[PDB]
Amino acid sequence: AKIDNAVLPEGSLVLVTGANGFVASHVVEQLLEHGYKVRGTARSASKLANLQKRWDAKYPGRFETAVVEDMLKQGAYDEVIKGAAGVAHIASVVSFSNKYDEVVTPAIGGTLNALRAAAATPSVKRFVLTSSTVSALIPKPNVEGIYLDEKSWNLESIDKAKTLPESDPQKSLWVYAASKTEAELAAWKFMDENKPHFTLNAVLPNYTIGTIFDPETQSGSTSGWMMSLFNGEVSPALALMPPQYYVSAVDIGLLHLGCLVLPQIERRRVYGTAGTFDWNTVLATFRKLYPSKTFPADFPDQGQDLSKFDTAPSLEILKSLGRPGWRSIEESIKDLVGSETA
Ligand SMILES: *O[C]1[C]([O])[C]([C]OP([O])(=O)O=P([O])([O])O[C][C]2O[C]([N+]3=[C]C(C([N])=O)=[C][C]=[C]3)[C]([O])[C]2[O])O[C]1N1[C]=NC2=C1N=[C]N=C2[N]
Repeated sequence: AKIDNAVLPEGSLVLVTGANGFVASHVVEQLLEHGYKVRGTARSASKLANLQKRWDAKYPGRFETAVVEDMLKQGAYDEVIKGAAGVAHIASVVSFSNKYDEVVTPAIGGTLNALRAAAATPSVKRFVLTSSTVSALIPKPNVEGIYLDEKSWNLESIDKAKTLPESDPQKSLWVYAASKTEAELAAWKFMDENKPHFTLNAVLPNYTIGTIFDPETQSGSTSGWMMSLFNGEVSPALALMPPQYYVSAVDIGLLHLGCLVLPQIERRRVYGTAGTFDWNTVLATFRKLYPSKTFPADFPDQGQDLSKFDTAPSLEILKSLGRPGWRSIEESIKDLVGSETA
């Protein structure tokens, strides 16, 4: 098909964990769009019901719901991984609890449980892990000299995630960062120690903006929080998010696809970082898309993100898939909130 020399044959089955999630649903969408069959897991079939209906209508018989109530359970993937040529492990703890135990441990456990299943399944040749830019750093507004590459690790989050008092408003963020960081480190360590017969790549998105396919049963994650602002809600949690990088949900789906099928992408940490933004650029975009609508006034200046990311593999993947360059923030936000038109 489109993808020449794809490592996974046309129509191959890909297992996507936590398929009812926001980012995962976009990864599924892109896989289906490219002719691959997908078996997506969710803690309940009901959680995927609306998305199943969407995909059955758009991609008849290409998506299959698979129930995995406990992603940490021994043998959890024995049945659903059968025949899969690729695996995309996307599910992770996003409760933003300040409890290191309820976030970090399960994050690592879920990651290794999926990796072990893949290692035990000869048919699996490619594995893509959804990490995050927080596995490299927590944004530091107005700070110069920050360049993140594939060797950048958020080592400071591991210590802060358990040294910071619960009163620090960034506590849960550091715990989440430690969970992502330790989970990804564990994945690469597993690869180097066990040397399984599949290739691993990780996608590290920053703030993912895009269409929430199932508003009914999808909270939306990052995009859901942005939608709440669109609807006029200004939550303090929103203030716990500093200026950083955005990335289109469409592009994140494409990066996962590239990691699963492009031959030139192996053992890479692919940054999903299109450009910088802050809540005021978001509000500005809202006002541009809906000139007649009332929106909250600008937030106080929160500085700007002066960091830079090594996006070489990301750009290589996008170009190889025929969608070169990053989708703009205006188009990304429009994918989420639409525009004033008729
Ligand atoms: O169930 C659940 C779901 O499926 C998931 C989640 O989803 P949400 O919430 O939507 O979120 P998200 O975001 O999509 O997530 C996914 C992934 O990705 C990542 N990231 C993201 C981003 C943005 N968005 O922007 C960036 C970066 C990165 C994260 O981290 C993750 O990994 O999941 C699931 N879960 C939860 N919890 C749990 C689960 N499963 C199972 N178990 C448990 N515990």
